[PDB]
Amino acid sequence: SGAIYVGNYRVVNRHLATHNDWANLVWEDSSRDLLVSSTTAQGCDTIARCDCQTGVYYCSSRRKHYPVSFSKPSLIFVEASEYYPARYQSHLMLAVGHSEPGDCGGILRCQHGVVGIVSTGGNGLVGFADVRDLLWLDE
Ligand SMILES: Cc1cccc(NC(=O)N2CCC[C@H](C(N)=O)C2)c1
Ligand SMILES: [Zn+2]
Repeated sequence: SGAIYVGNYRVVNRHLATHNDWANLVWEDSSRDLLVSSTTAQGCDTIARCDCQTGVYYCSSRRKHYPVSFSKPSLIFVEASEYYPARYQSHLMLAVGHSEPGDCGGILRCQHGVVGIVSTGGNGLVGFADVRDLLWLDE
């Protein structure tokens, strides 16, 4: 679990979004596994605007932060689940590192701020949904 709170927005994995999130929907994209909902309180997370390929992510299944080199956002095939059929998830970045399903929502950060959130994993790999291109989260 986990979310990004920036201004009046909450960013979560679309597969983990609650009834509240859907009832206060701003934007959702199944192909990215992202959903943004409106909030009443202020969010102070800073979103990174960059092309960094190194950062640190939070891994709840280990209660630890790990440094990673990750790939540029791209279309990567994702195996079927109780949330989605087999498909290409876009805006996805992979890194070598530990992850388990409950790790989704853990934040990936670089020196410039929040980069994305854990969305996929398996076989010694961890996949992050990029949020750096969503420039509207700041205005
Ligand atoms: C982080 C992690 C580790 C091991 C396994 C998983 N499950 C995973 O990748 N799935 C199921 C949940 C929805 C994901 C998706 N974005 O389509 C696909 C996650
Ligand atoms: Zn950066």
